[PDB]
Amino acid sequence: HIDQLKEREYNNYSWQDLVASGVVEYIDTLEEETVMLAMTPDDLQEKEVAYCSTYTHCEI
Amino acid sequence: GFVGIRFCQECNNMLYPKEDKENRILLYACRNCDYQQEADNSCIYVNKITHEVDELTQIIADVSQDPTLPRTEDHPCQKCGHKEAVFFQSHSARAEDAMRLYYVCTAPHCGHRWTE
Ligand SMILES: [Zn+2]
Ligand SMILES: [Zn+2]
Repeated sequence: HIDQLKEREYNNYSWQDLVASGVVEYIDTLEEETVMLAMTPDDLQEKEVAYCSTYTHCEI
Repeated sequence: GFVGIRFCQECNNMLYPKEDKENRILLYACRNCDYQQEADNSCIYVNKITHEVDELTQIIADVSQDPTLPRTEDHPCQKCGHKEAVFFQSHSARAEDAMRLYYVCTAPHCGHRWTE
């Protein structure tokens, strides 16, 4: 996805493609209360003291 | 012990209690209908000042499949003996003073719950 997006502008690739591909998702304030949000993808998932290990989403 | 509502047989309405003065027994009459039935519990009302409610009776087995709930491996289940298990406080208002956890097994077809 990153490679296909970095070559945008030139061809035709945009955010709608990411949304349709199933990588991002719109979570509203009422649903955000029932998801294990994560701050960064790398730091908060490697392998350490078992905090939750059940992250569902991750912020940009 | 507690007392539950028992509806009528014909009109299906609330049955109020009645102390039979003739036979000296407890009856449940109907406001509208004239139905009668001999009682068996010998109780009418009970009040729980301390409100000693067992939180385990409110907890459900579906809590296990919660993505935003902690899990521990040091408190395995009893019946099935699975390792993974969840834990959480009462999560109910009017908590007197206790953060005692309520461990629930995290595995299908078990739904067991316990406390330590
Ligand atoms: Zn009746
Ligand atoms: Zn179990």
